[PDB]
Amino acid sequence: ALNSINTNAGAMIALQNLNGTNSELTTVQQRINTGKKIASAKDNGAIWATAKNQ
Amino acid sequence: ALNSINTNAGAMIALQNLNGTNSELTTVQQRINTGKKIASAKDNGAIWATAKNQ
Repeated sequence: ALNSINTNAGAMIALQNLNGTNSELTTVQQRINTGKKIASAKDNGAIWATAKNQ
Repeated sequence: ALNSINTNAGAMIALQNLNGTNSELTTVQQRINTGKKIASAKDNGAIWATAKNQ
């Protein structure tokens, strides 16, 4: 309503973008800790299985 | 990956060439200790057998 005192979409959208950035930071920190792109089976299943077998 | 922290091919290839040189040194030192090219039956079987019989 642009004057509503019960809600505001700006805060929700700002929250969503902040959480997106936090998830990206999680991924990069994982990449740094392990030293490789595909560490677990969640990153990429096909390539992970291939590397294990190889 | 040229920045991988888990592996590097340069070290492996350097190792392989170093081991090749070490094997060559083994052969030359054998040649010096015994005083002859074909000492054992591993050097050359045909010529070694010929020399024994002769």
